[PDB]
Amino acid sequence: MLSGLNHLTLAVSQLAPSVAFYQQLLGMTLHARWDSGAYLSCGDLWLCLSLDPQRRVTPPEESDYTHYAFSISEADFASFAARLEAAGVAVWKLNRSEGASHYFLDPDGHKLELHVGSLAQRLAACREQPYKGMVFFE
Amino acid sequence: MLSGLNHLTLAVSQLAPSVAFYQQLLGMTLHARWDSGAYLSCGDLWLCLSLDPQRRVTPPEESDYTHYAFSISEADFASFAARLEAAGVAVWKLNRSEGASHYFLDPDGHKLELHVGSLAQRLAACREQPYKGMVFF
Ligand SMILES: O=C(N/N=C/c1cccs1)C1CC1
Ligand SMILES: O=C(N/N=C/c1cccs1)C1CC1
Ligand SMILES: [Mn+2]
Ligand SMILES: [Mn+2]
Repeated sequence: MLSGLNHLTLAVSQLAPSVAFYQQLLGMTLHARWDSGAYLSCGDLWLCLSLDPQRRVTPPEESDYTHYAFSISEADFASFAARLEAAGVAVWKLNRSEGASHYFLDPDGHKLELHVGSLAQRLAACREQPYKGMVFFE
Repeated sequence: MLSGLNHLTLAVSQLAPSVAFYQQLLGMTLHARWDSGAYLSCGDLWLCLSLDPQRRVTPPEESDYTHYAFSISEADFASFAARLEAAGVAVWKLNRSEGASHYFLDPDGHKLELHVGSLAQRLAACREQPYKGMVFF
């Protein structure tokens, strides 16, 4: 039986800018680095950066909607978004759903998000206003 | 301050086969589905499958090493991997370069993994068998 997300691995084209982004800009803890990657943590998340010459710096119009959202409190959201803005980090989408969300790109174009709110919160909102074709499972 | 992964969203080309994969084959919990997506959980993980006309069914030699690993116990690992194999699930990697792992593909070619062990355990294993040039902080 699967018990959760064990780790997220992102392929990166250049290790040093990716470490700078995740450790210094985003505040994740760097536990180890080697010639072709790094291990960080973000709360319970184990993140691996893997240096990969196949990684392309990918514009957001060229990738699909697959994306990775990090948790932040409502109280901290606006100042963290402003930090990303000051750093010139590109936005790939505006928020139109429930709960605060800031949609930003990593140095290789990985699609990231800051989001406030849980799955339970989303399901409660959806129960009140279901999406087209929505059905729930108890 | 960031505190972990809020959710993983995977773009999918065909919603129903993807839901079936994650719910029926991988055993994740399906909470809701709608015309353009589904919400599942795997322990505390919130997984969203999002129907996306832009998603390509992608062979593993065409995509980079980005991948998503799910936790499984030592006792369950081998029989779960063998069941995925017997069900015809495609693979993408054989060499266990990061401990006890099984590397497999979802219907759209998303790179998945079964892994036994935490980050702390991986760091301890690496102190004995480090990756080339490894430094620990
Ligand atoms: O809300 C979350 N997970 N929820 C998991 C669930 C498992 C079973 C029901 S809800 C993540 C913090 C964002
Ligand atoms: O699962 C079912 N219904 N669930 C309804 C729910 C409404 C709101 C949350 S669950 C039916 C037996 C097939
Ligand atoms: Mn999202
Ligand atoms: Mn892995």
